[PDB]
Amino acid sequence: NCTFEYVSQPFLMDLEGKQGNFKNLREFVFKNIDGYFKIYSKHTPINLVR
Amino acid sequence: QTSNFRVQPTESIVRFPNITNLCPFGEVFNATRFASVYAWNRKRISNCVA
Repeated sequence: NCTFEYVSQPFLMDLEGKQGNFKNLREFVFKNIDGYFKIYSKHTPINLVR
Repeated sequence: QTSNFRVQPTESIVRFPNITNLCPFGEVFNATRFASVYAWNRKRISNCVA
């Protein structure tokens, strides 16, 4: 039983550089309101642990 | 000050998006072979413009 399906251009993989702690912060927000499922995103450079 | 003056609208326009995600009715009205009435075929249509 499957009541939906969807596809689009990928978003997760936009890594910068090669080494050093972690390269790019991925930020997502998921919210389920009035049936709709809303997904917001952003990607940002960063050089830091924790 | 006796009255008010308003430039009434000449006409009315509407603009919705490019109307592209057409439903696949061709796969149901232009299929090479149909199913038997005792075993009718069923296709689910969703998330498309019919």
